[PDB]
Amino acid sequence: YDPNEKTFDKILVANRGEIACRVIRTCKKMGIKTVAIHSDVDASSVHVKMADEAVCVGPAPTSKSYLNMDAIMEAIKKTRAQAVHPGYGFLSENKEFARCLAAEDVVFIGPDTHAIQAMGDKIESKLLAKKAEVNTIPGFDGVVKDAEEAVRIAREIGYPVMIKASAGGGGKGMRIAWDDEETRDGFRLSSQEAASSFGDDRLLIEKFIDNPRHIEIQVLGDKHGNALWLNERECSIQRRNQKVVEEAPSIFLDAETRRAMGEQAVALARAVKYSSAGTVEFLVDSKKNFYFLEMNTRLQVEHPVTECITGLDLVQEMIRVAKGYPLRHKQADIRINGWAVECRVYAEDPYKSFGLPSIGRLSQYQEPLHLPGVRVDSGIQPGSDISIYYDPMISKLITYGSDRTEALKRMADALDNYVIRGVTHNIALLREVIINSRFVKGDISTKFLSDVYPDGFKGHMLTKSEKNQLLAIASSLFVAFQLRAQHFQENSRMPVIKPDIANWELSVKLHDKVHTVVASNNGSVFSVEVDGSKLNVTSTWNLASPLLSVSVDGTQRTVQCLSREAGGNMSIQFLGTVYKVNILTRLAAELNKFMLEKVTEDTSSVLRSPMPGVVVAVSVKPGDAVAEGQEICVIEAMKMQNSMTAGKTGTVKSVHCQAGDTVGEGDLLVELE
Amino acid sequence: DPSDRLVPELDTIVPLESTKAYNMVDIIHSVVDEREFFEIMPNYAKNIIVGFARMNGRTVGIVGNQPKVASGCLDINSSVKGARFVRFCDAFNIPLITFVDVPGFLPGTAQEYGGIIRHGAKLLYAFAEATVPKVTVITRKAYGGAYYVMSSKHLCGDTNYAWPTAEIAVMGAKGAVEIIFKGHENVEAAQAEYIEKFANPFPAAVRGFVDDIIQPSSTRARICCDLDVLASKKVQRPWRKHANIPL
Amino acid sequence: ATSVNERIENKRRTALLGGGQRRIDAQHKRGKLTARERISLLLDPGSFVESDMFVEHRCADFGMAADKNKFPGDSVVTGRGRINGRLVYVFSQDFTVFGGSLSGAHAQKICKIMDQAITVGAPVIGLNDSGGARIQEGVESLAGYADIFLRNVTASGVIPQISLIMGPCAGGAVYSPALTDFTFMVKDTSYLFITGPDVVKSVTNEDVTQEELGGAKTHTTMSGVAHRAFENDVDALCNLRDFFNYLPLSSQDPAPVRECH
Ligand SMILES: CCC(=O)SCCNC(=O)CCNC(=O)[C@H](O)C(C)(C)COP(=O)(O)OP(=O)(O)OC[C@H]1O[C@@H](n2cnc3c(N)ncnc32)[C@H](O)[C@@H]1OP(=O)(O)O
Ligand SMILES: Nc1ncnc2c1ncn2[C@@H]1O[C@H](COP(=O)(O)OP(=O)(O)OP(=O)(O)O)[C@@H](O)[C@H]1O
Ligand SMILES: *C(=O)CCCC[C@@H]1SC[C@@H]2NC(=O)N[C@@H]21
Ligand SMILES: [Mg+2]
Repeated sequence: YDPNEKTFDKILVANRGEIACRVIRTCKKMGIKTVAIHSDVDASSVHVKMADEAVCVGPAPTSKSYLNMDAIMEAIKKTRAQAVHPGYGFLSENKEFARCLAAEDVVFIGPDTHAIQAMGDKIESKLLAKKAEVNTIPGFDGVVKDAEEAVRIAREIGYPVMIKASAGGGGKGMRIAWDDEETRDGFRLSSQEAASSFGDDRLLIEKFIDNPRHIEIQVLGDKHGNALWLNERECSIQRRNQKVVEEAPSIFLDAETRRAMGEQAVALARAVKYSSAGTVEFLVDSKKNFYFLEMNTRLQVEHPVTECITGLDLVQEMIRVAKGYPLRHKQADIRINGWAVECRVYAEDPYKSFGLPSIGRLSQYQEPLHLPGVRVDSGIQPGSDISIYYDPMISKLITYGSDRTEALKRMADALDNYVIRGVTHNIALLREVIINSRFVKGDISTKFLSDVYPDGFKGHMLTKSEKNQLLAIASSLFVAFQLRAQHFQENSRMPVIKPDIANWELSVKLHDKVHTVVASNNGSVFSVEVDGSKLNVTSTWNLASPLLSVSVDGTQRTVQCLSREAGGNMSIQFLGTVYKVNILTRLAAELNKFMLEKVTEDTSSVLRSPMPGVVVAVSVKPGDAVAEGQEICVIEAMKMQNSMTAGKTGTVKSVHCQAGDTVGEGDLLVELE
Repeated sequence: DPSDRLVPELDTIVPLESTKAYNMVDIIHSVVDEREFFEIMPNYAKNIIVGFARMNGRTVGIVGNQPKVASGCLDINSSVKGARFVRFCDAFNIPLITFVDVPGFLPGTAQEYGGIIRHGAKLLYAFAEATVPKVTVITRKAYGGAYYVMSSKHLCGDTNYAWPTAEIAVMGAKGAVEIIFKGHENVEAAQAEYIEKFANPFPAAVRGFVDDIIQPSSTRARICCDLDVLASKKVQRPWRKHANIPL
Repeated sequence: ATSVNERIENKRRTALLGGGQRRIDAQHKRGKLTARERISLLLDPGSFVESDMFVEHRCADFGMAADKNKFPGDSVVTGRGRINGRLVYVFSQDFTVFGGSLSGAHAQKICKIMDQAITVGAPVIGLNDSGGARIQEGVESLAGYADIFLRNVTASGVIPQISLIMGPCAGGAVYSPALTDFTFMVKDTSYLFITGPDVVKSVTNEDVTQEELGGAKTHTTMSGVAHRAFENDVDALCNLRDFFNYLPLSSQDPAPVRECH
């Protein structure tokens, strides 16, 4: 971080979120004025306030705000910017942006346009790698145009044949096929889906490597024809061909394989004349045979983890290379320092489809920065709302240590000490993945999530001892709440006589079972007898802090209380999973045995207008399947639009009202199922 | 639960434009102790919110306008729902906290025929009678008579704050422009100059109608402090057997 | 030659004629008396004592500083008087000046007389005829309303409060009659509604007139807001005197006992 050397005074970051924050931080560390672009919605984001100044680019959608080249051009023109960093995604691969940007004196911090166009398409990359005398997947050379050609090539290239639409990316346009009938039907399906999504219509067909490890090598090319491979990374844990959990030092791979793959990556980079940071992805099989898949021509998302094992600021080196300075490090200087494991925390429900995007507003957000060896990259602050216009990802959490076990332990602690309230996240998935026996042992492939949980994500199946610990903690929390409720200030008119109850006899219903608990309190110690087993719980019993640390039989646990009702229901996050427990007293349980079940059918099929007014717009039509929270018909009434929503998940039977219609109070507007 | 806790999540809860809506219960949960709120009549007259909560361990009564339901307008049902809750809280020495975002009173022949005047007077009287400490925070809007119905300073309010998105006006900027500049009929510049001086909390501030324009993230830290000072409040009123509620 | 005395006389003669002569002719054409005529009819002859005669509005926005927009009295006549020998405080709103709309000075005069009445323990009678609130002045006008309203709540159960609606009354000037003990209206010339028919058409999309939205029949037969309605202003004031003879002057006083035959 030497500031003596001259470097660009003004840098514009053409991205948003965590990467913009990271670039702003690393530019501030090296004394550069920063420019941040933002849409109207993101006008109060973290990267806007951290930047020295910001320029609005346009409306909410990304196709009109951050993907608008002309707005970026005029923003650079007005701000007298000297350099631009695209982060990753968006316009980082845009040749048109590159040419209109090099039209003026401003320079693009990244690889040359030649490498971008060479690696943008898949078949050209594969033929270049073949010319680069590097190991590749045995597959058909060219583009298959007919299903018959697909099947005849599939005869020789192998029964497990994978069809990939050329260009594009993001995990789409890739599908595995077994049979010749499968070959042809997958061919046609890939054809229309590539036409609809990518539009390239070109298909690459190649052998599918069975149970591969998705290893990745980070390379740092410069303008003086030098390529350095920064160790390796593993991204085997994938979801819809999208990586979630990564580890920089790969255990399966050994030193000789590391050197061979690094040399291959360096040779390929020199062949392509790469002059910036990038990564190369390989699929290592059981027999340590790797094959070129894709060489990402931008700052890879999982870059920080390798920093933790190297100590080099990748963005700083990218900026210095873009200036034109030679690399200040040698291949011998690169080494492995400790261990590093990281996980991407998304705003998705892991219980459904292994993570499906959700929206909302973050009412509470706290990161475990106080924990040792934890790095958090996030463009998220309390109050930030997750929208549909952008990637529904919250943060990236990195842990580094001396060895793998310490890093995993610190990762588990960090996930247990992570506060997110307002949306549904995938912390349970990440914690179960890191604490899985197979993951600790080292047997991981690209089918880890699929094979480990075949029926889907279900939650942390807790053992007998863990169940007893959870029941004791819940009972102790219940009794602590009661004791706090008994504490009043002195009245001096009607003195309070605190009851002298010594033993609390509770019934705790968990999942479907019911347990009898006997809890006793002595100061800050709770002696809890659950079905005979005796446990001791000690803690400060602070009932207001979001995170609560307790000690059950010496074992220290961190739990959260996300909900609590006077009825007895309580939602508690324990070991990363949210459990619902209903706690009652013994007398209350005996009396509750008499209560009858209440059938809840409801109607939720008639929509009432709050007042007379003009319906500004209707986004539904008869036959639309909608769920809770979705606006049905927005009604404009007295310079205010109300987005009235459906009460239940039911298909829209009829939309009686239409756009631009005036109605009175409580009129027939929408009928649901 | 510390009384100085910051609430940055409220710094952007109010949407930029007055056309969109937001949930006042989110603000209430972010402000009160441990986010525990006991709502009264949660399903009836939902355009107003009343309930019991705690600040620094002291019982408080919460009143507010709900922009989600019926645009936050006041009507007969909401006025009657709020008035009796305020009267009960005043009769038993419980402080009152009000969150104000109200465009006005709901118009129409139904409201006039039902006697909206009597029930609006009920709510106004209930807020004017109270001798318990009362703290008011204006979030977005306070127009017309609804401004001083919802526990203004002029009803012997104690402390009133305005968020930076507050909009205190006699009535809508447009209608004000046409009623003032009727002959001018040049709203192109008339509205522009009107929205530059009066589409902002500065008028009421310079007249001293609000005590200070506070950042939302300090809301709780302010209110608790006030409730610690106003605990000794005592006021004297002329003797009477009982007053005449407009029932 | 001293101009102070001639200025005093000119200001007096301007106050007695309100905001003009053709405006008074228009007021009488609609069958409506002026505020001073109403006060003269209500009180015993030669018993009205006026207060705040020269009080003026202090707004200086949108051209209100011009002398053409400066009227002594400021659209309200306040004072005290006697009905059948018993003391009463009274205010009458002058529709002639700016439509009788409220301002700082208007509210200050009303609040002053209300404070005097609660000090001595006498009833308050208010003749309401106000187009609304002066919007050029702005938020201060609202304050006026609120101040008045506060005093109403303070005086409830202490001194009797009577309101007679003798003209149009919209906006916030509908809650002062509601907070008082009794409300009377004059048929075919008095209106009470929060929002005018144009706003109702704009929002609720229903075309109604003033008479069926806030007329005396509406508020005396199907709204429960007004207590009685009278044919014209003279009959209304005579009946107001008759009604006033019933009530005590303050809650401290006992019920009035007369001589019976
Ligand atoms: C958003 C759309 C809007 O702005 S509508 C709501 C605000 N706009 C308004 O015009 C309300 C005030 N206009 C009204 O007519 C009053 O509400 C009511 C009570 C109905 C008066 O009825 P009316 O007897 O017919 O009066 P008018 O129209 O014949 O005019 C006579 C004089 O009265 C005056 N007046 C009345 N209200 C105010 C007011 N709030 N502020 C200032 N002046 C008012 C008018 O200026 C008018 O003066 P002039 O004698 O024509 O010179
Ligand atoms: N030939 C193959 N054999 C087996 N698995 C493959 C093959 N090609 C791709 N995959 C699987 O698909 C995943 C995603 O592939 P790929 O990197 O091409 O997708 P992408 O959406 O273009 O990714 P990126 O964001 O890196 O551009 C890989 O991690 C791997 O698990
Ligand atoms: C915005 O268009 C609001 C229009 C409704 C008018 C409200 S209603 C009650 C207040 N009294 C008045 O005259 N305007 C305000
Ligand atoms: Mg890829």
